[PDB]
Amino acid sequence: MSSSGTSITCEVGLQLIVPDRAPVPLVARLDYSVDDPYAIRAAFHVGDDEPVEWIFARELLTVGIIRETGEGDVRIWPSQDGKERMVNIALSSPFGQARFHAQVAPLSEFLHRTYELVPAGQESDYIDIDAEIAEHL
Amino acid sequence: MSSSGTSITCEVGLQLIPVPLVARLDYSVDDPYAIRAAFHVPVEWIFARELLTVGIIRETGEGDVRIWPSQDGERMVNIALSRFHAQVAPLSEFLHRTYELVPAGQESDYIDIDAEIAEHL
Amino acid sequence: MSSSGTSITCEVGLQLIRAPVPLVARLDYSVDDPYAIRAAFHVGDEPVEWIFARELLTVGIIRETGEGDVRIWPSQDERMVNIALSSRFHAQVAPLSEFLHRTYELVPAGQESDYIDIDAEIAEHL
Repeated sequence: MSSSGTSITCEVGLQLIVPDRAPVPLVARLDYSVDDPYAIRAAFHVGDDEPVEWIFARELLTVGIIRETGEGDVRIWPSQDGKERMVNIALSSPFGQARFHAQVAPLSEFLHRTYELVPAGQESDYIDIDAEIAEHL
Repeated sequence: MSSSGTSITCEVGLQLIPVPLVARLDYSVDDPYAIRAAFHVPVEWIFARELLTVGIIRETGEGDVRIWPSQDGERMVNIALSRFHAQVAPLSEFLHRTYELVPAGQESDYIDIDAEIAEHL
Repeated sequence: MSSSGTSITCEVGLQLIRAPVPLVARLDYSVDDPYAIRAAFHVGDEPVEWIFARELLTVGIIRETGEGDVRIWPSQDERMVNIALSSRFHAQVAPLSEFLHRTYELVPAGQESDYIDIDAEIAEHL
């Protein structure tokens, strides 16, 4: 039963794949907080850029490494690069989907660490604590 | 507010960021993950109960909804569908009542009952 | 405990509610994505796939509910279910209900966690 404050962060190498253009490398900051136990925040930025932050369900990324899935405008699916296992994340927009491309190992490792803090199915405990703090604040 | 054992409803003072307005929140065990809010200037928003519980403590969001806390010296909650401003005390009390009917993590039982009803129509 | 590959599919008659236009939708559920249901259909316009929470459909057959853009609610005609994404489908409950029952037989409501744990475990060994 981890402390109410616990949180983890890492950085992951990514590529922005654009239809009629070459790939653009970029680093994404992933983080997970036990106070928001169903979520993963991801801050993407290109080169010397201030980030834009996406927030989505942790389970969507766990499932998306294994099979094509999605929620609303987010869409995640796996892929191969010969032997190398990849995961693809896309934001849907009428103005054309943009697409991220990353290797599985680092995302998997990060997710494994999040599950060590809060195992799948025990998120409730942390929701209860959040509710309890609010009920005294 | 008022509780029936099956459904709960309350009214909460809000501001559209300022213009004051009253919102009607309600929760029903037959939709155990959801909270419905109804505004006036009527329009109904429906979102995950957990999103509001988490949003009182820290910035979070789902799709177009974004919820985050703030200070007025008084603890506030901000909801912003792609900007509402309200006191935490009333929302917290309402959420506590919903958790008394259906504790976090036991929503499944009520989903099972909804499925059981449907299998016979 | 069903195996990691288990999946079910069915076809369901639908109407897009102008004049009503009949169309067939392909629903499928996979234990690897235990909270989700996929919906795929076409008119004429190449196919399009929607993905939503299983529980949203189970709840929507009983009462008005929604998540983000999706909105599901029941109605009378024969018992009907109405689904309405934004940027209106009309179907009988019997077939959806039977399909949802089959999905709960594979993965009961509340045991999705086990299948998430397997998905994590596979990734961890890739």
